[PDB]
Amino acid sequence: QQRTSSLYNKTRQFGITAALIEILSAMSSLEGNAMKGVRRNKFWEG
Amino acid sequence: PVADHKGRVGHVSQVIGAVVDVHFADGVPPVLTALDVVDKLGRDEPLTLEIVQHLDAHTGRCIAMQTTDLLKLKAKVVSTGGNISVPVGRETLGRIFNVLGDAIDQRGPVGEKLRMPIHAVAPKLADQAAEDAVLTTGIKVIDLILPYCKGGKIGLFGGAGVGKTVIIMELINNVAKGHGGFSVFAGVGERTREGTDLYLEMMQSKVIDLKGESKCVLVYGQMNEPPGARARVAQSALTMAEYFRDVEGQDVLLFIDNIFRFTQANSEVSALLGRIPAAVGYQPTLAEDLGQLQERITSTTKGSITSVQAVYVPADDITDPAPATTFSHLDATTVLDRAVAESGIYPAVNPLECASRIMDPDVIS
Amino acid sequence: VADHKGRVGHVSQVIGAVVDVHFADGVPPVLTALDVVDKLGRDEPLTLEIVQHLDAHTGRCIAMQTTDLLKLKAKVVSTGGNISVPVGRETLGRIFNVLGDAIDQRGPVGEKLRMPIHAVAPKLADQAAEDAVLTTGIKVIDLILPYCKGGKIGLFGGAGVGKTVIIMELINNVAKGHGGFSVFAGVGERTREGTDLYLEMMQSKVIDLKGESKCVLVYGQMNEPPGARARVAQSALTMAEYFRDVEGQDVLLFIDNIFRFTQANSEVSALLGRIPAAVGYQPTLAEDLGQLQERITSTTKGSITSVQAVYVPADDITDPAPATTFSHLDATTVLDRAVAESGIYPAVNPLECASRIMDPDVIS
Amino acid sequence: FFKTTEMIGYVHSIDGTIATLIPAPGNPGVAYNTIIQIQVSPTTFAAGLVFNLEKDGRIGIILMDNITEVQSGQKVMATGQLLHIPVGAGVLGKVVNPLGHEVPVGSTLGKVDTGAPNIVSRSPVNYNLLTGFKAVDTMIPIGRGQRELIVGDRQTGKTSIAVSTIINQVRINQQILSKNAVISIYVSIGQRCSNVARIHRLLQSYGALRYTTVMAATAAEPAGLQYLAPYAGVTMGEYFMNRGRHCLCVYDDLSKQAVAYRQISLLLRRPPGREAYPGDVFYLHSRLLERAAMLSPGKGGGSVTALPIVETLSNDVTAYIVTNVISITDGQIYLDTKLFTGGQRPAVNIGLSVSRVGSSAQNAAMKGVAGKLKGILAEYRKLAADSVGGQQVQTIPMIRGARFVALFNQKQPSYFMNAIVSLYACLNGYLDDVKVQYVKFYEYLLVHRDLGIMYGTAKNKFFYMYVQELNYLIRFFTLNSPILHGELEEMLKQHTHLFLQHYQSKMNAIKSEKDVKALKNLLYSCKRAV
Amino acid sequence: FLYKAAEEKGNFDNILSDFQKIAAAASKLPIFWERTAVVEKIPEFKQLSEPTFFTLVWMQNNGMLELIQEVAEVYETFVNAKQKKAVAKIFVAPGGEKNVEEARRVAEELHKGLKELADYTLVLKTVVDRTIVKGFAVELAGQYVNKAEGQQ
Amino acid sequence: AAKKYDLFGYEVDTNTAPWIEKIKKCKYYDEAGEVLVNMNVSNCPPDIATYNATLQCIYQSPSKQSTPVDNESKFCAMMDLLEEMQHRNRLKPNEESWTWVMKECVKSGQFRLGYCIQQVMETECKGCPADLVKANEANAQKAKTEGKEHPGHLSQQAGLFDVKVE
Ligand SMILES: Nc1ncnc2c1ncn2[C@@H]1O[C@H](COP(=O)(O)OP(=O)(O)OP(=O)(O)O)[C@@H](O)[C@H]1O
Ligand SMILES: Nc1ncnc2c1ncn2[C@@H]1O[C@H](COP(=O)(O)OP(=O)(O)O)[C@@H](O)[C@H]1O
Ligand SMILES: [Mg+2]
Ligand SMILES: [Mg+2]
Repeated sequence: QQRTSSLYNKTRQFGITAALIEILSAMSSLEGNAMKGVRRNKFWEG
Repeated sequence: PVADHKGRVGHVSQVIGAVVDVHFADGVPPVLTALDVVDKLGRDEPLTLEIVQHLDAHTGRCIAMQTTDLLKLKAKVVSTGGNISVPVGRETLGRIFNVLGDAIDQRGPVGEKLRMPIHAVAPKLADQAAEDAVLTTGIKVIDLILPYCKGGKIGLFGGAGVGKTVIIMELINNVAKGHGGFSVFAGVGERTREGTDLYLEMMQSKVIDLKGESKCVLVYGQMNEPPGARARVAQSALTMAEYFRDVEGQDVLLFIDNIFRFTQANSEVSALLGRIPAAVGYQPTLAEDLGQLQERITSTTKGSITSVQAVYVPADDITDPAPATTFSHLDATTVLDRAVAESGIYPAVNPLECASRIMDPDVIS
Repeated sequence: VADHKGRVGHVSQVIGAVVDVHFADGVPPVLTALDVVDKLGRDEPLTLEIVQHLDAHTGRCIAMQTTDLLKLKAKVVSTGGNISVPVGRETLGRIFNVLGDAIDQRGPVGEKLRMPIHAVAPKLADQAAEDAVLTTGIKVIDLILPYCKGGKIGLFGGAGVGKTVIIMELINNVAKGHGGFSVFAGVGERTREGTDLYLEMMQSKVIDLKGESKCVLVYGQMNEPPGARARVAQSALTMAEYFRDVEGQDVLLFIDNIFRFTQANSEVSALLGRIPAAVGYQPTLAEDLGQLQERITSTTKGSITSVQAVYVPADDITDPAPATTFSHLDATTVLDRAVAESGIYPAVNPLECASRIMDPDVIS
Repeated sequence: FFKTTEMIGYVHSIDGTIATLIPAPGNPGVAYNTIIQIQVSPTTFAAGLVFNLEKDGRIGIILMDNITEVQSGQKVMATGQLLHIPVGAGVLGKVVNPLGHEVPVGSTLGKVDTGAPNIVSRSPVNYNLLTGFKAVDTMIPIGRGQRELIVGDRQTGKTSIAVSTIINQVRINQQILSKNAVISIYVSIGQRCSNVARIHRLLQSYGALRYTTVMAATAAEPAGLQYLAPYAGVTMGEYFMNRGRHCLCVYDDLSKQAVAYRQISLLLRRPPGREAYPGDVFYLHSRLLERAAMLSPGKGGGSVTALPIVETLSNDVTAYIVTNVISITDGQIYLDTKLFTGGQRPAVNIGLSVSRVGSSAQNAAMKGVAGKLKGILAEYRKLAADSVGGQQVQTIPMIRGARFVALFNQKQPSYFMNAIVSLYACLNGYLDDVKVQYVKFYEYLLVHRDLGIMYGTAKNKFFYMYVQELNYLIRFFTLNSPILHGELEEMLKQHTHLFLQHYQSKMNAIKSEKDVKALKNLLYSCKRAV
Repeated sequence: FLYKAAEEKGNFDNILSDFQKIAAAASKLPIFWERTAVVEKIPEFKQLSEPTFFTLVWMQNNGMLELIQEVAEVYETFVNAKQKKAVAKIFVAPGGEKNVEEARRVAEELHKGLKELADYTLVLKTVVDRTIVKGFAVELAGQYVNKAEGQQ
Repeated sequence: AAKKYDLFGYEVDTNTAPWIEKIKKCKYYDEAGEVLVNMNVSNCPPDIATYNATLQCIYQSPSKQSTPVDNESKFCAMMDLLEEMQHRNRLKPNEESWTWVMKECVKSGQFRLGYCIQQVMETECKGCPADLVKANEANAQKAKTEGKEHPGHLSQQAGLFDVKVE
């Protein structure tokens, strides 16, 4: 019973972490595919 | 009346999978609007799109009821003047349709005197009917533990290899043949072979009488079809049933197999539309998206609808958000167990997990 | 720009409790406190705490109250420093919030001084030169799990075991013996329980309205936002540090709980957008807990013992928050309902109890 | 003198039930968490709530109605005020939306978002609140100003518990003054309009609509509406609470509210967390529930009782929302599917159910009875734990515990007088010779009817069951008092002797194919009657 | 940037003329020109003012060529504020702006009510609103008056 | 004469004469309950005299409201008020309240409740009024003579299978 409880705790922790990682990866994709901003540089400086 | 946006012209701007962006100089059409691609593109079939979002006053984002093959940028698209419409009436009896409502049985033109949009507002609270009448399915466990209610909602929750489709066919044979009201079947995201077998069985049973008068209609959007069709086919069939309920005043049967494919299809496109995944990978709007359809599926004062929906539980994990949400939008639930199926018991039904609303002495004996 | 007091800024972005502020003269330093001077028909004052700098003029801040009825370009005034809290014996027998404002409606504090919330922890040279023992006056605690001055005591146990009784007895014994006041900090705790605790303290006279009061109270309730729930503990610790240094005493800082503080910091990190670490706790968990615990130590001037109530989610001590809390804890105190049912008070399980100064090196 | 409305900008993007707004150049601007109207038509408007304010000037809006009528480029106006909803005695017996609109069926304004009372404005919880269920009233005390969770699984009677609790107060409200009457506010979220209609019909049949109101946010409604409903309900309760009256706010259920908030946040691109629920979920629930309190005597003496409902999937109580709500609330009532199927309806699991408030919320007589009942049940559980695989020994604690368990079964709420009388009889052992399967019939005969009058053996004067007004006398004076103790004991002795002499003897003597079936039907009818 | 450049010379109407030229050029240009357009190679824009051409080149380099309309609107707002002109938007049914006397008098009343605009001079700008079939609406400094009716 | 401090030590207003006058001037005792609520809001806690005035208003009032209310009972209302006074305010009822209760019981004709109140008065107060006791006895004897001593379905004889359990 003690071993099963330890495995259960480990599994819940891993599941939570994996779900968070997946969601964060999706958010990173979406945001980084739109991160932008005007650049104040010399475009004429060719 | 005529919508001001009918005939409005737009150009394709961005294409990603089943998601396409359309820019209209005059102005983006209304949400849920239906558009058709005019350019030939060498496609063997026409290309149809449905709008689901607006990115600006002139730009919109749409999904495709069909494949996006041979699609270029700047492609010309024209509004249809309204949402996707499907034929309604007794003229559709004993006929097979798709998401777009075009006959696919190769059995000749269909005489349509009225087309109704797929999207409709759900009945309000006051338009509900209080009917408590048991239904006899000819099955001991179902009639005993979780009796069904006429005009009510039934779910068959199960995994794979448990007998949801078999039970649906058995109920069809037991009831729909003798039921005075008509029937509507929704083959959503399932096996075309099973659909064909069901059609043959109906023809044998004379439910679909080509020479005479039929009693059932079929709408088939299967796994081969893209997610847009797999999502809107159920709503099209529901519109048919709503017409039969309101404009006629019948007690219509509505079988669906399987609803889970609707949510799966919406999740397939959530991220592309630009919506973050929520849980298990399902789209955040799952609750509202399923609730709208479930509420539209209900009995009203005019007519009555008895709905039976098959529900797929991934990995036999009932805790999945889609089944969890579906549980609350039903009157009766029949849960299937793989262990019971393995033990040779068929139908594999777990009465402990089964439930029913009409299991009160006031309604039943 | 050394003295930024009175600096004016305009609100530029609002999302939830996160507010962006633009200053023409340059953003103030980190942890600075700002106040919304504009009249927005708000029933309560609005104050913000700076946590990040987006650019030279733009700074990100977290609100200690709801951001309702807040418009863009609203005026904001700096307070000239970190959040300030009153100190002294005037606070005795009084209830405070994070902002150092009394909510007991029992007249002005009359404080003679105010101190910042965020203060660096005592240096190595300022640490106590010898390990000591705290005489609680209770046989079990002082025998089996003796406490160490400047240490941390992790208290495990819910209701029905007289946790409040033990706390009040500890405060009374400390005052009767070592002669040091007490500071209680309710972080993310039930308002009903806080009210009951205040009433019991007034009944016991540890907090006497008409007489001497041995305890100060600071309450950031669950209704309060995460920023306040986090900073209330730092305010109480600031008061305790003032007592330790200025008055050279042996103070007791009771915290209920520390898990709520950790949860509030995690919520703050999520709002700021930092990607959560394992389970979902903020990556800065250890640093945040250290910046509080290290401030609790025995100095050459005085001592600040701490008694922190711990809640273990899922009954898993393996969880990162309780694990990190234990890494800082010095001693443990367990309460079991079976002991109370049998009829032994205080209900303590000495077998499960433990301490680190249970060595002849310090004790006899 | 025209009807001027501040225009702020146009609609830029539409994503489901939310939207984004672009302000017109040089405009006054709008505040946070305020209400706006989208001019779909020159005479029609759609309601929206502000939720984000970007640096660029764009705004995030949550729609509430007429979503299908919304299109990009439409005009927008701002009310400039928070959300205020109608409140007063003119709302009772009605179904209303969170926005205050009345839903067709076949006094002042109150803010939805208001701060909770401070420390000094509260008082200890003493006044009892009766759900009509013996198990709840004895083992899990509920006091006004308390926040007691109802955690269960699908199809366990969670909503039925709250409905019966509301109904049980109708008789009390009819009898006692309106000052101490309880006003009920039932909130339905993400549920079926059909279920809402059934609940309304049940309340109308039982006459509870007079003191009850319903706040509906049924599915097919926007997530913003579902997310706003509970705060509107709490405001409606606070209206009475600040006016020295007692309210009971029922939520069904917070799970769908959390889902809606998650959906809104993810659509609006806010940082998520565990299970994708943002970090503000705990604060949301805390500020929703802390508004329930027992106000101090100087503040009016009013109270608000919270009975939120939560569903756990396969007994997964470790979920984020369930953990948060359990930690927030002042105790929980746990429903068990095992017991529900086994027949214990309600299926309360005492071990998993607790009331942090304690016995201070019980009445004096109920307090005294529970003081012994709790220990008796504990002993019975301890013995049953060892009795799994061995013959039982019929001791007094086991017998009394079994009889109490049988009594706890019930369908409708039980009046305080009958409940306390039956519990006292079982505690003092007048049922020790009664059969477990016949306890329900015994109680039915004792409560609904009488045997002393029927058999001409009446000797008491004032202690008779049919005098329902003795409930307040019992509340004032404990049963263990010389005033009523003798009469109660005499009546119980007479009833027990008559039952054992006449009815139980016949029951044991039944030997037939039809008499047994009739007895079974009678027993079940009594069980689900009392 | 455009406002500062125009202020350096004291002339602003040239910017609006350049914006009108740009609108005409965009109308003449093919679909989705801005996606791959080069302002230098575009012949029409070669006749624009130096500040306008510089801003167009900057937006081309950043890829933000779709903001010309909003930039022009903001520049016009700045010019109107500098010149002390308050523009009122008259939303009229699609087709027919003859019925503008009522809108003008309503705008005058609103201007009188708005004491902050006393220095500024009232101007009118007509815009077609497909939503309304009859009547008109008036907006001024955020103050919106509805006097129009839609389809039933 | 002497200040009274609340739970938190704040004083309260002991001047309740205007509220007593309002209660006496009320018509329906629900209005008196509203007056008590207003007193609680205004921090003027009711006293024994106020509760007795409320009981008198209940006794002398026509009904609970202008419109009839099902299953209304002056006795139940007064008992609830007494419970609130004794338990949630720590105030012992005086003989005046019990006399009012007995008068209400006699007026209603509830002889059993009259007997119970008589016993309570004998136990706590210094006996029950002879006039009220005699009136209660006369009402009981009248009911006995007329045949309304006890309900009818209770007297009705029912066997094991005859009880019509609904
Ligand atoms: N005390 C009871 N005794 C017997 N049956 C009961 C009792 N309480 C509820 N029921 C029955 O249990 C069934 C489910 O009730 P209810 O809808 O309240 O449960 P639930 O847990 O809220 O389920 P759901 O998820 O559908 O809301 C109904 O048929 C109801 O009549
Ligand atoms: N009534 C039945 N008797 C015996 N086996 C059955 C019965 N119904 C289903 N099955 C078993 O299950 C299979 C059909 O499962 P099905 O309902 O089609 O699955 P799914 O729900 O995944 O579509 C059959 O091939 C058979 O093995
Ligand atoms: Mg199948
Ligand atoms: Mg329910």
